[PDB]
Amino acid sequence: VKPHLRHYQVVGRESPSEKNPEPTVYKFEVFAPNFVVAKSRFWRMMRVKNKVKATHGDVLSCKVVKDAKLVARNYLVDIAYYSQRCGYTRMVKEFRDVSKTGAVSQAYHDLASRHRARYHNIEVLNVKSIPDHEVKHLSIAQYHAPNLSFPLLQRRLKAARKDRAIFVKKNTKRAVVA
Amino acid sequence: VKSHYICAGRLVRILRGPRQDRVGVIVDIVDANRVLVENPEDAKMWRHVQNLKNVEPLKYCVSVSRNCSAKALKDALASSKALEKYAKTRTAARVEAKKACAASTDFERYQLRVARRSRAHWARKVFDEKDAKTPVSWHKVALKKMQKKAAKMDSTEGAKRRMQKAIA
Amino acid sequence: QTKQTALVRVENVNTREDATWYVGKRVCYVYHGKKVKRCVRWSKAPARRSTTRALWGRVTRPHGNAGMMRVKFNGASVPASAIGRRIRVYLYPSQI
Amino acid sequence: SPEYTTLRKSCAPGAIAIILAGRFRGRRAVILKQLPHNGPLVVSGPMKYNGVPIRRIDSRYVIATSTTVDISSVDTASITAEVFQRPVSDARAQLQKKIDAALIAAIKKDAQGKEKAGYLRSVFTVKPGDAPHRWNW
Amino acid sequence: AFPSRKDASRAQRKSAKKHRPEIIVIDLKDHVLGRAAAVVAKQLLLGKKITVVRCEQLNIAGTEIRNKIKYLQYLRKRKLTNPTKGPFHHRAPSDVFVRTVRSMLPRYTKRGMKALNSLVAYEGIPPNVVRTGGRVVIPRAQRHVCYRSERPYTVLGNMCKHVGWKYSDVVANLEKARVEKASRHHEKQAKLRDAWKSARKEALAKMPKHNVEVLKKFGYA
RNA sequence: GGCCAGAACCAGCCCUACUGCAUUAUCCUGUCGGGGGUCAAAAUCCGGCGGGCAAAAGUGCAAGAAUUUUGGGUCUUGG
RNA sequence: UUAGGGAUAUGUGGCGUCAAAACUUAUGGGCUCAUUCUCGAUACGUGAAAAGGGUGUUGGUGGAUAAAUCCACCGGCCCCGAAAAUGGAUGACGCUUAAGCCCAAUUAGUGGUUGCCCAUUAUUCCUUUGGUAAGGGCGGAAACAAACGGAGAAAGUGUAGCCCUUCCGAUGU
RNA sequence: AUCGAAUCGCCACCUACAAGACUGGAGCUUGCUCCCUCGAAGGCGCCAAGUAUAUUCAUGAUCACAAGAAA
Repeated sequence: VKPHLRHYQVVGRESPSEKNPEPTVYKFEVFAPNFVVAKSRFWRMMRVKNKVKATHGDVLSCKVVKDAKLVARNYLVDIAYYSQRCGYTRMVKEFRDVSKTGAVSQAYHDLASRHRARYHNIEVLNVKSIPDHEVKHLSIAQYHAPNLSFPLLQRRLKAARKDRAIFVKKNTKRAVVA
Repeated sequence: VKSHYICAGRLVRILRGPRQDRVGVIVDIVDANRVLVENPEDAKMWRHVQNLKNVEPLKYCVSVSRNCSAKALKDALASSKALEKYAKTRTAARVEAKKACAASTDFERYQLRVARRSRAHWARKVFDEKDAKTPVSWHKVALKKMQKKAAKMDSTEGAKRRMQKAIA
Repeated sequence: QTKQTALVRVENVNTREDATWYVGKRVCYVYHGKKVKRCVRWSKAPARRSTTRALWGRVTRPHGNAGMMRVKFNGASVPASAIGRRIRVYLYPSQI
Repeated sequence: SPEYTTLRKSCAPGAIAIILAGRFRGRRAVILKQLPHNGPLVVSGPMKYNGVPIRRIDSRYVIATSTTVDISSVDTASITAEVFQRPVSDARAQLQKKIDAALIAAIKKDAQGKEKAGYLRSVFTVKPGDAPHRWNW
Repeated sequence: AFPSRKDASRAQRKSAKKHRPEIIVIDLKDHVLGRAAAVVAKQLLLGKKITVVRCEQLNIAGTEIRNKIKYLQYLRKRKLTNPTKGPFHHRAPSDVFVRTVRSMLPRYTKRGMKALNSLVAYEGIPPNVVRTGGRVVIPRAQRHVCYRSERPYTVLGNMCKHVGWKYSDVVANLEKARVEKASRHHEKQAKLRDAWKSARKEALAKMPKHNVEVLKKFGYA
């Protein structure tokens, strides 16, 4: 349905002190289902990159950033992830999708499917919608061909939940057991 | 069964979700499974991502480029008259007529019940009005019992029937 | 199994929303005995005198997620000899 | 405390009803009054159509359909709680003839379905594959 | 006769009329084996009388040499000390199905054998059931739904041919035999069916005209 | 009648329906430069300059008296 | 974490049948075909597998030549490596548009906000019993025959408990 | 003949077949257009043998296995 990851902007700093008054107020983008998961992955990069810790820090605001109107776009998502086999591989991939979240949350599902990495080992380096001529991969390069058309073959048509009808009389729609 | 296609604009009806029987116009294509669809003539069928599992394409195609401004779509539905074409379609007859079966007040279901006897009572007379051609297992094997008047209309039953009816 | 509450699949009721319409209706189980015992209108309407019997209940709430609705047979439970046999869900008390 | 109704507003006088229990099952009939306390409704059909006499039927044993009639021409006040006290009686016999004959006309004054008469002559069966729980009434 | 002389004598002493219970008859051509058996197994526990029919044409997923081996691994298992008491191995596809059902039923309780005893399978479509009503189908057990057409599958009757089910030819000759007898009779009726199908549109004309507007509303016109 | 049934009302309890305050900008919508493609355009995309409310968002909080003439259940309580 | 019962709700674990729950949920994304110990599918449970391999398939990183192609390396699932003595075990059947693996959701870009099933658990109601138990009444208020509103009321550890209201606990070698 | 029974949809239009990368018919441009019966319906049954002017029903006394049994 809608993506499972909200897109947060988290802004925070170290609490001011006589050693460091006016800290430097870092900004950060996360894709996380909650704002506590966004607020947690913020203080992860703060102690990992900046040495500041959550008990010594302040959070200035956690608000989400809303997504642009829906159009088909080509997003460029560059992701890393941790394995212990390979020790931090880094990836850049494209995704057809209508929103940043809808692309990034789709990238978590592919890393989890193809590479079996689960959201905590993953960190998204960047995401942007890119113009059309920069799509390298012939698999996503095919969807912006104009006059693109395909039929729907090998479908599975589930009737309305009210109509399920376990035993349906043959070559007719009449339901003998519903 | 006709396959049709998924192109920039098929008209298409939704199969299942909260917008169920409502028609919409395909506009853009998002990867394989996802498609955007708008029908300007029906508000609440605005620009939204739909998923092709839920979407059954029908035979009418409006001509628009991908990602139309929706004023180009509104006029293109008008010029094409697709929605008025599909209005007299025999299925869209039922789909509009199905919505009216759920809303029946039981007096209405009496009114239908009445009709479907009339349509049935006259079709029982109209059909039975063919005696000049007889094909039902009661009327046809009677026709097979005919011509057996030989062994009947001969001297045997000639007296026998004049004995029988007299007793009646 | 906790034998207080039965489970009833009522025909042509396939979803949960369809079960909450039946909360409160009075179910019946129409088995028969061998010898003819006393009966509700006995001797008022002696033509009901017969071997058949019934156990009554009410529909307490939807069980499951599709058309499945629990039952309380009042003051007792149904026999386990009733499993897989015909239960009767009437249309009363009407909430309409 | 003297006369009031907790009866559901969707069951009025004049609403056509479907009797769900009793000697008359599925015969449709006309809801006529509610007795002074929270009472059993007094339904009436011009016995001529259905065969349903004037009887007491409480709210929960009957469905109130959406189709009403104009009963304002029929005098309800001549039905009290007393007429049912003892347990073909002339006192009851010709209390039909002053209602049925009074109600039949009130049917014939309709429009748009001027004849409910046919509709009142019928039975409500649940036939296989109905699901009455999805229906409007 | 199969009925005792008394329940023929009783039925004749009480007269009334011949009786048949309400029975379901499921065709089974190209129904997935293990999905169709589950659905059937749960309808047997609900008190339904089910006649399975055309078991030969049930399907299984995967290559035929593979599902042969699965059944041959099932022959390998017998009671070593006295096989006449060892697990039995049924060949005929109608028997393969009543087992796939049975092992999904509580067959060791009197309601597990009461459910199973209400199922009847067959090869082909036997005259006992050819004409009674219309055959039913299990749309969540169907092959054109359940299997990607790209995957290879098996036909239960062809697998069971190369184990000890030798009746395969006898059945194929009885299916070729009926499907003619039915389609000869079917096209014979095309004279009648078109009469009725004409008499509905011809009745809609002289039928009272306020009703036909209802049929046009609620849609049967 | 200390038995069996229904139906009304009362207290309590449980359940369900009914919604407001903030928030949006990495956004909205013009337009002009690119840029891109096509038979030709538009779009996806970057920048400038105007204007702004996507009027709704799967944003954060929610207190909205269910006989205050009408929501259900209590054979899970007692009258 | 267990006094005897009812309701609602849940935990761990689950919703193809066995077997209660998706009558096989979605209007969710990928990946996987496995021929005789029969691909895989409950942590603890080596209660089974390694080194090494694979132009099976699906991803990624680096470099290179220009209608697209080629070289090196690194993953995912699957396959080979993989041989035991009674017939036999994802628990059985079976599953392949999974009823398998990774990830994710709750009737689905349509409005946010609790899908469903099952505990001697939690919440609450009734009944019991024991307290480091808490509190109240106990100077008979007055009136009052049958015939044609009744009956108790004990200064008390323990009883058929003096009566009542309340609160917590209750398993055990 | 015990026997009083639980069951509650009938059919000589379903009760033939097949396909699902496809099944109304067709044209090149091969995904679009055009034609037809418009591609989402077994029939019937649900209280006047038929949709209209009718006609016994009670007292079986508000629920009770439907007190009913050849559609």
